[PDB]
Amino acid sequence: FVEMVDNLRGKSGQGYYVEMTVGSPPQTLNILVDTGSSNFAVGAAPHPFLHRYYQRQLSSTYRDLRKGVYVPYTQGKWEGELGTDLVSIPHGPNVTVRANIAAITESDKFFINGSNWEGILGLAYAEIARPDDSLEPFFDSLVKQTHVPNLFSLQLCGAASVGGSMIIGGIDHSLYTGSLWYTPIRREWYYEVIIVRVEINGQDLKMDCKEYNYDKSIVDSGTTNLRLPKKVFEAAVKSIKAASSTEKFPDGFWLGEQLVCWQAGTTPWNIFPVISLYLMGEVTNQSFRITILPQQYLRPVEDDCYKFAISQSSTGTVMGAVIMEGFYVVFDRARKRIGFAVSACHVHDEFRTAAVEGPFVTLDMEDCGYNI
Ligand SMILES: COc1ccc([C@@]2(c3cccc(-c4cccnc4F)c3)COC(N)=N2)cc1
Repeated sequence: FVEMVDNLRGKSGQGYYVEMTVGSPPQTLNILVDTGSSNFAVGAAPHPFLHRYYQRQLSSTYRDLRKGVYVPYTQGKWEGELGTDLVSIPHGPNVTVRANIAAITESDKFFINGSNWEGILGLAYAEIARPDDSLEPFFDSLVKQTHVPNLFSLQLCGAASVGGSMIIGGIDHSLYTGSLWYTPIRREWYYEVIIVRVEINGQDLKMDCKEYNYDKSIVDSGTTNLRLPKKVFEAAVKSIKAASSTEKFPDGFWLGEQLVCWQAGTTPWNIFPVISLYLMGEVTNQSFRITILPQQYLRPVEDDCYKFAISQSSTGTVMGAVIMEGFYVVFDRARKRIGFAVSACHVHDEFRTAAVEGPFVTLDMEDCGYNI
C-alpha cells in the first residue's frame, strides 16, 4: 500500500485531511478525515475561508436528490443540499464510486479560517448520518461498489504542519511496531469502545468503570483532545497534579484556560506521568492497555509553550488526536473491532515510549458499558 503512505496532511489543531476528487471531470478537494461522523459533506459555495469548493454545475455525473439537510451541533451548524456524484481518492485505491454528497450551502463555525480543507469525510456508521440512516455513508458505498476490503487504518503522526497515512482497504505493517491489539466495536454508530480501567503512572484511578464510558466512549480522528467524562476528568487531573508536584501550575492550565512555557529544548517531560487506558479485549475476561506520554497530552502552541490537551466532556470519552497520535489504529469494520499498535512515527524520548501491552485479566468488563 506504498501509494497510500503519507496521504494525510494538516496543521496543528485543524485536523487531518486527504485529497479527493468529486464529479466529472474531477474536481480536487482537501477533505477532513473524521471517524466521529458519517456524512460526506463539502463546501459548495464561495465562503471566503475556503480555497476551493464543489461546483455542481460543472459535473456531468452529478445527480440531485432534491432533499435538504440541516445540522446543528455543539460547536456550530451546517446546512446543505443532498445529491450523488462520482468520487475518487488519488492516493487511495484505484477506484471510482457513486457516493452521497452533502453540498454545504450555509455554515457557522464549521470551516476553519486558515485551514487547507473544504469538506469532511465522515467514516462512522449510517445510524448517526444526517438526516437519517437511509443516507448511505461513503465507506459503505465504497465497499458495496468495489472489492475494497471492509477496513481502513489511520496513522496520525503530528509534527506547524502534520502528516499521516490513511490506508484504505488494509494494513501497512511498516507503520507500527510490536503487535496489534483489538477491542470490540460495541455498537456500529460511532466507533464506540469500552474502557475498563485507567491508570496514571500505573496508579489505578479506582473509579467504577461505568464512569469511564458515561454515556459513551469513542475513537474520533475529528477531535483534537483526549476528552473524559466530568467525574473521570476530575479524578484524572487530581492524580496528574500529584504525580507532577516538582513544579506547580495554576488551576487555569488544567482547565485549558491558559498555557505554560519553558525555554527551548529544556521542557521536563520526566515530571509528567504516563496515562494508561485499558480496553475491553477480544476474549472474555481479557483486556489490554494503551499508554501515552506527555508528548501526546501537552501540545505545542505556536500561535516552547504548551496547552493541556485533556479536557472535560458531557458527551462521553473521546479518544481524539491526543490518543490516536501514539498509535496505528485499525478500523476493522469487517470484524467489528478496532486495533491499536505502537506507531512507528509517534513522538517520544529516550526514557519512555507509547505502548500497547497485554493480555491482562479484568473481570466484569461488560458492566463498564453505559445503558439508557
Ligand atoms: C455531520 O455533522 C458534523 C458535525 C460536526 C463534525 C465534527 C467537526 C466539524 C468541523 C471541524 C472539525 C474539526 C475541527 C478541528 C480539528 N479537527 C476537526 F475534525 C470537526 C465535530 O466533531 C467531529 N468529530 N467532527 C462532523 C460532522
